[PDB]
Amino acid sequence: DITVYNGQHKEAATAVAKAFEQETGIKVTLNSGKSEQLAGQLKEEGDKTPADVFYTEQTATFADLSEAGLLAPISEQTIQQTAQKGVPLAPKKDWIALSGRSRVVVYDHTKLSEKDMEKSVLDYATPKWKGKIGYVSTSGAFLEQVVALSKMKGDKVALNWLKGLKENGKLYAKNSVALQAVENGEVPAALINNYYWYNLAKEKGVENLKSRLYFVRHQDPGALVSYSGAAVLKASKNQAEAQKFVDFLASKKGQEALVAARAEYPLRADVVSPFNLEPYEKLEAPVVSATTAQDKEHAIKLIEEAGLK
Repeated sequence: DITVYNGQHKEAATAVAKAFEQETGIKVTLNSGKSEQLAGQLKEEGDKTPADVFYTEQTATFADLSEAGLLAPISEQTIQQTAQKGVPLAPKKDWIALSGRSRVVVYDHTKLSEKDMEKSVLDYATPKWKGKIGYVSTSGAFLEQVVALSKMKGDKVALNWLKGLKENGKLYAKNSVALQAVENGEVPAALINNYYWYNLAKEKGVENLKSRLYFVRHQDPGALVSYSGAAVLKASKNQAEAQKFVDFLASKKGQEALVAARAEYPLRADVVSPFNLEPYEKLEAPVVSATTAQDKEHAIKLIEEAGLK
């Protein structure tokens, strides 16, 4: 039996855990919490941790653990299973990316069409969109978006974009509330993450939604994909089983379990999501370095500068 420090959505974690048991008979115990916290805890615990595996919604959390020397190597064959172009690879082969979540532009198709959409996420923060583009400043993925902007285009640009949002956009407290606002016709477009819409579409059927999604693509900063992944603790005293779970997560069957439970993009290229997501490769996601603590700190400041929050 193994213990998984889980920083991923409970349903996602539950679904893969169950499916693993069903296939192997090995029982999975989940310890759920926030990725950063768990990451902190693993460092503190060190060689004395109870965890065998760390399963997280953000692969960036692994850089630290890797450098601290806390992670075990994983099979190159397994790593290969999800190594599509643009997918981040652990330089030390001690973690693996499994699935992704994407920024998207959701819009009321009864009011806008694809011809009204912009070529870059940058263009939504302009006077053409005054009072017509919803955003969520307190969202974790918004912050990632800001990091990516600075990284890709510079702080000036990043800062200018936030400024444009303050002046022209409509602030919503949550992604779910922004999506509703679009659906209720309060605002015609919103910057959110893919999965909320896919969920709604499942629940209610596309035919009954006013909203549609628009993917910027072209390696635009607004085409940002955030990656989920896993790693085996070098302190694990249950290597074989722990490795087996990681291998399972990258297999067709583990990828199939995950996708049915959460609208994330599978990284294997032979798995089809039931939420009707497009293939990963069609997203044309930019390649951006992992976000660090300092990156986050830096983004918060820009946010602050712009009078946001």
